[PDB]
Amino acid sequence: ELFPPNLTRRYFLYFKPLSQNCAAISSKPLSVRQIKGDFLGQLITVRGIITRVSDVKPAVEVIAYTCDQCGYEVFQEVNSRTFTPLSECTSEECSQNQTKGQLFMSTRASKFSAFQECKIQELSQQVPVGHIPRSLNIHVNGT
Amino acid sequence: KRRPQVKLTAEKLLSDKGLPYVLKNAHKRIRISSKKNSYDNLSNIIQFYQLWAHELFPKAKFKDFMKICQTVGKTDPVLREYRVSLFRDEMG
DNA sequence: TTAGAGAATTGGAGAGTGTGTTTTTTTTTTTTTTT
DNA sequence: ACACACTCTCCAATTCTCTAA
Ligand SMILES: [Zn+2]
Repeated sequence: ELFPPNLTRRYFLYFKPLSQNCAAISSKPLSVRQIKGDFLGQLITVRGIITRVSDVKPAVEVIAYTCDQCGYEVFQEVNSRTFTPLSECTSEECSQNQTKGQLFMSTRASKFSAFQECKIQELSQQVPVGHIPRSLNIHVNGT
Repeated sequence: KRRPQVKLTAEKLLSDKGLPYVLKNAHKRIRISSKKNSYDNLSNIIQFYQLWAHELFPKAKFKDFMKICQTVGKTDPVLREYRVSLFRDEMG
């Protein structure tokens, strides 16, 4: 494909859990102790108090580059927390013209999304005797 | 084997993309004026030849394009046949 | 005078190898037990 | 194992030289 489809998705998408009055686990709140390792991958609901909130900063999704000699553009998609930027124009036409041109990054055609990180903690009146309260890290993107 | 090297060659020049384009367009491209300086008009002549050289064969520096052209221009008989054909057309 | 056949010199493609990385105050705001 | 620094090697691109038409 010419470019990754993520580059032109102008929208965000989210799921809203089942109404408990129609009801399933996503409708039934869990305290931060009940979130065992069994739940990894699932959609759940959590009840608690927020302890701290970060301020908004951008995160990359698709990065855009320009090749100087052959005047051609290439894209890279980022999922992990870190990445290596590109540094060689591997395009077949550029290669067959033996044109070992240099790649440079561009903001004006890259795609970002808003990011924020928070932390949630269990209610003090639900802590069992002699224990210290536990907490979870929450991530938030889009609108 | 390693990948063979890519070069300028008379086949590119004799292609329709090549030298016929210059003869098809040069009369319309360049324009001198007494109304502008020597340096002005002199600079103007090189524009078209530079852009054409890039479009033909982007490997190398402009000077290297000219000096490369000298070798094949003096040696290849088919290219020389084409050139005497031009000057015969004017003898026509 | 052109050109084509053979020899010598050089460039860098690219393949290979070894390597490094995780990890006693001194000054100032606040709670607590001690005279 | 994953980017780097450095070493080694082979192969063909190039220019130079000699010969004859
Ligand atoms: Zn390129």
